[PDB]
Amino acid sequence: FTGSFMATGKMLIAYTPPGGPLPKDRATAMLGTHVIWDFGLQSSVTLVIPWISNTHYRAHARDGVFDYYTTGLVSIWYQTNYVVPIGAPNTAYIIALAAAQKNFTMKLCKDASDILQTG
Amino acid sequence: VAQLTIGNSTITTQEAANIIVGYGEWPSYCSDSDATAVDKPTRPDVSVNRFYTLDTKLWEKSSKGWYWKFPDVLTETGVFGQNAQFHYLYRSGFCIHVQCNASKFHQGALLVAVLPEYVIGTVAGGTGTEDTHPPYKQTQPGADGFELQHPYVLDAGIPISQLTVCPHQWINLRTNNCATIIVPYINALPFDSALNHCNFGLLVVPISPLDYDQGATPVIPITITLAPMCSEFAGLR
Amino acid sequence: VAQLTIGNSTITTQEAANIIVGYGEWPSYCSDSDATAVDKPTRPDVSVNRFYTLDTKLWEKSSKGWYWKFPDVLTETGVFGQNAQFHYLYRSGFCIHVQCNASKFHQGALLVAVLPEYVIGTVAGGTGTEDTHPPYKQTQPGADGFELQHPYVLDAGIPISQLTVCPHQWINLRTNNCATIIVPYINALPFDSALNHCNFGLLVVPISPLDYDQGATPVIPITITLAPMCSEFAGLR
Amino acid sequence: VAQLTIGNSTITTQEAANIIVGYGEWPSYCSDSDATAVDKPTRPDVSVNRFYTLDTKLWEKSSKGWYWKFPDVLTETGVFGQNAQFHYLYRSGFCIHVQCNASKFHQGALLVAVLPEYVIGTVAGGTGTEDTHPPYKQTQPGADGFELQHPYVLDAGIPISQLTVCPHQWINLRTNNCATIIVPYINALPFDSALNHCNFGLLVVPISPLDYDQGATPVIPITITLAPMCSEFAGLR
Amino acid sequence: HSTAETTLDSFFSRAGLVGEIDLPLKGTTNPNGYANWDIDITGYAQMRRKVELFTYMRFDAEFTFVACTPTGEVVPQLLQYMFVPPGAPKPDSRESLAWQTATNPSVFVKLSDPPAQVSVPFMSPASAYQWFYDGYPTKDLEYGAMPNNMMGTFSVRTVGTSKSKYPLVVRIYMRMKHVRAWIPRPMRNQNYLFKANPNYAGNSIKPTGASRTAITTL
Repeated sequence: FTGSFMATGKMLIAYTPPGGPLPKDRATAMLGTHVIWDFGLQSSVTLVIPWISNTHYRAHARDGVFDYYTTGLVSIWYQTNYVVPIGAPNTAYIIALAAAQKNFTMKLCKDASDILQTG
Repeated sequence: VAQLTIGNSTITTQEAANIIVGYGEWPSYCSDSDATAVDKPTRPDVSVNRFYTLDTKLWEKSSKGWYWKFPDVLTETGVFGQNAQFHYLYRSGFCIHVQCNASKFHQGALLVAVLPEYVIGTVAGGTGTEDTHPPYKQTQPGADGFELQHPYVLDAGIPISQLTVCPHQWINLRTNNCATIIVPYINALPFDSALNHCNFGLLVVPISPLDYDQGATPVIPITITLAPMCSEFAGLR
Repeated sequence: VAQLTIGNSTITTQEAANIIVGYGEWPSYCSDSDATAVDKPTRPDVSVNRFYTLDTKLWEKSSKGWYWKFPDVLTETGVFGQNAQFHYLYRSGFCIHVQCNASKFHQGALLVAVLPEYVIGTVAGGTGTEDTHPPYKQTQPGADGFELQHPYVLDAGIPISQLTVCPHQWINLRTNNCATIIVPYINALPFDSALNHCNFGLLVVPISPLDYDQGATPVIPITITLAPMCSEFAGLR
Repeated sequence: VAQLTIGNSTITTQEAANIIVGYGEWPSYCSDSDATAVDKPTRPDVSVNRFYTLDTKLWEKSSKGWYWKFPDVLTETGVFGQNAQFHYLYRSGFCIHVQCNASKFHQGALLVAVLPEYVIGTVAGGTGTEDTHPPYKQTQPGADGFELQHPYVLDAGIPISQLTVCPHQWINLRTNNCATIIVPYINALPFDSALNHCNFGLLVVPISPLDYDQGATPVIPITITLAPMCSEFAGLR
Repeated sequence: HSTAETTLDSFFSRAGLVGEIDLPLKGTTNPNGYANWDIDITGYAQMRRKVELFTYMRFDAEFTFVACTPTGEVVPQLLQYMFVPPGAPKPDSRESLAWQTATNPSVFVKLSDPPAQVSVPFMSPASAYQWFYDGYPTKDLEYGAMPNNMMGTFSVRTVGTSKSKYPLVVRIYMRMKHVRAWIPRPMRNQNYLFKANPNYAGNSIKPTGASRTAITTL
C-alpha cells in the first residue's frame, strides 16, 4: 500500500483454486481461502499461491500448446471503505510483487520471442 | 501487530488488547455422562470452526445502534450454517471481534456487550393497546443485523445505562478501535435448537456520537469477525 | 535517532534501518599480487572518504524519475573529483543514502536501485530509423543527475517492472523515508578509468506518484548523501 | 454370520468369505513429500467414509450385464458426492460388496470384476463408418449404472472371456451369494479430477444365465454396497 | 459490617399475596362455587420487576391459604384446595372427576382451622425457570414463550355436593425459598403492558429517572 500514512481500512484478498469460479460477492469470497488486510496496521502483506501446474497439454488450432487450466484466481474486495482525515488524498495506489517459492521448477527449453535481432 | 490464522481464514489484528471472557468462563465442551450419551455428538474442528467476517456496517452521526442474534447470524452463513440447520441439537462458544477504522480525527464511543436471551419488544401500537409481536426480520436479522429504534431502552424496555452489567467492552476512538469478547454457552439446558432459540444477542451502540469536521470520511466501517468455540452438534437430518 | 561523522562531515540520520549490501559483497580493497604490484596504488582515507551531500532534487506529482552515474557524479566534486581526474586507474565501493522529508500527509513510493553498466539508449529519431547516440549530458549528468523520459523502459528498452532484480530498496512514504545501499566495485577488470567508464548508475523513480491535498508542501526534497568505500587510485598525472 | 457398522450404516453380511484385494495392494494414503505439500489435503473419516447401498438391480433371464463408473457413481450420492464436487483433486480406495438373495432353486453365475480406465466404445453406426462417441449417460451412468449391449466384447471390443485378468471374483448361486473386492487408487498421477476422470468401472455380468422353474421368484435382487477407503481431497471451491 | 440482608434469599423471602379467589353466592363471578388458579408469581405487583433482574432462576414456594367471608368473617365451612400439577387436567365443573384423582394433591381444612400451608417444588423440566426466551417452541405469537416454566394450577371449591351457604374469599400467599439466580440484566425502566412480553409504549418512552433544568443547577 503506497497511500498516505493517515489512511486506514480493510481489503479482503481471496484465492479461488483452479476450477472454482470467481466468487459472486465479498461474502461468498469470504468463505474461501481469504485474508483480511488492514493497511492501517501493516503496509504490506504477502499471499502464497499453494500451487500452479502448466502440465495439461492442448492441441487447439493445429499448433500444440502445453497450457494451464489451473488458472487459480485472486480476487480483492473492499472489506470496508477507504477512510481518511481531512488533509489526506482520497486515493492511493498498490503495488503487486510476485516471485515463486523455492519449490518452483521448469522443463523443456523452448526459445520463443517476438523481439529478435534485426537485420 | 501480527496476524492469526484458523484454516483458510487469516485476519490482521493488534497484538492482544484486553479480552473479555464473559462471566469468567471459557467455552468448553460437554462430557459423556449427559442427556444423549448414545448419539455421541460430533464436534467440528476442521472448517466449521474459523474466522467469519460479516458485512461491515457503516457508523454514521445519526446511527442508533446495531444488534445480531446467535446462533441465527451464522445458520445462514457457510459450512457452519450447514451444521446448525441439518442437525437436531447445538451448543457452541464464541469469540467475537469488533473493529473500526478511523483517523485520529474522528470521535466516538461504542459500547459492545452480549445479552443472553435478548427478547425484542416492539412499540405495541404506540398508545400501548396493540399486542403486536416483533416480526421474524426483527427477531432473527441474520448476518446483516438490525438497527435499534429506541436505543435508550434497548428496544425492550430496559435502560441501556445499565447494559454494562453484561459482558461488555468499550471502544473509544481516541484510545482503541478493536474490542474482543469470549462467550461461553449459556442456556438452561445442555443442548438446544439452533434455529428456534437464540441463546444471546450481540449489541453495539454509539453512546458518544460519531463526529468529525467536514472533509474527513463521514462513515466509520465497523468490522465484526467472529469464530465458534467448542461447537457441538447431534442428530443429523 | 543519532548522528554519524566521517571527518568534517556530520549527517543526522535514523538509528539503522535495513541496509542493502548489493550482491552480498562488501566494498573491499585489492591485494598485492595483481596487475600493477609495482605502482603501489595509494588508498585515500583522510578527506577523500567522507559524506558528500548532493544538490537535493524536488519530488513532484509529474516527476518521471532520476539517475546519476558513477563515478562521474563525484569526478567533479571536491577532493575526490581531484583524485579521479589526475589519476590513471580507479576502484571504489559506495555507501549511498537517500532520504525524503514529508509530512504524514503525503503519499508516494520510490524504488531506489543500482544498475551496473547502465547504458542509455535515446529514442532513435522516433520512427526507429535514426542512429542517434545519447549526448554527453545524458551519458554523464554529473552531480545534478538527469531525468528519465521513458521510465517504463528505463530509457534503454528494459522493463522497470523488473528492476528489482538489482540491488534495490523501497521508500514508501507511509513507512520509511530513508533508504541505504552498499555497493561493491563491479567491473570485468580489477581497476579502470574513472572518467571514461561509469561502472554503474543510481536509479530513483516514483512508482506510486507523489500526492497530497492542496495546502501541503507540493514538493518533497530527496537528499542523496553518499560516501566512498575502500577507494584506490594509481598512476598520478 | 454377523453385522459390521461404520457410523450410522449397519449391514448384515456373512462372517468373512474370500476377499479380493486387487493387485495385492491396500488402499493407503499419500505422504507429505508429494506434488501439493502446501495445500495439506484433508482426509474424511467421519460420515464421508461409510456404507452406501445402491439401488438394487434385478437379475433376469435376459439380463445382459451391468457396470458402474468410479468415482462417478458417488459424486451424486450423499456427503461423499459433496466432497468430490466442491473439491479440486481426489484419490480414494474402495471396498465393494455385491450380494444376491436367491433360493437354492435358482441357478446362475456372475463374474464381478473391476477394470481401470474402462473406456466405452459404442457400435459406430453399425457398418463401421460413423465416428459416434458414447454419450454422457453411457460414459457416467451414475448410481443406477448401465446395461451392456454387447457383453461378449464388453461394449469396447475386448473379449470378456479374458476379463478374469482383472481383479475379479465369482458368484455361483449354488455355492456363494456375496462377493467382496478391495480396490486401491490406480492412476498415472497421485491425485486427479473426481468429475472428469473415472479411474475404473465395476463390472457384473451373467456368464451362466439365471434360471428357475415357473413359480419361483423370477428376478434375483443384486445389492451393491460399497465403502470409500483412505479417501483424500484438495482445493475447496 | 454484615451483609446478610443483601443476599438473594433475603431479597426474595417474605410471603406475598399473589392470588385472590371470589366465591359469591349470587354472582357473575365463579358461578359454580369453585375456581381454577394457574400459578402466577407476578400476582404480587412488585414481583415481576424484581425477578426480571435475572435471566434464570430456581426456587421452592411455600403457599399459605387465607379464607373468610368478604367482611373477613370465619364460618363453619369446609374447603378443598386441589393442586393439579402441570400436565394434569383442571376441573371443568364442580363435579369433574379431577377433584377425586389421587394424583392431584388435595388438602382439606375448615375455615376455623388456621391457614393451610404447603411447599411446592421446582417443577420445570428444564434446569431453571427462565424469564426470557429469545425464540419460538418447535412474526409469530409464540415468541418469548418458555412454557416449561409452568408451576401448576390450584383448584379451590367448597366441599360437599351443594353450593356453600356463605360467600367466600380465598387469598393465596407465596414465600419463595432456596433461591438461585444467573445472568443479571438491566432493571426494567419502562411500564409493563402485557403479562407475556416486554413490549412497552413507544410514545410514552420516559427517562429512567427524575430530570432537572440545567446540568449546572442542583
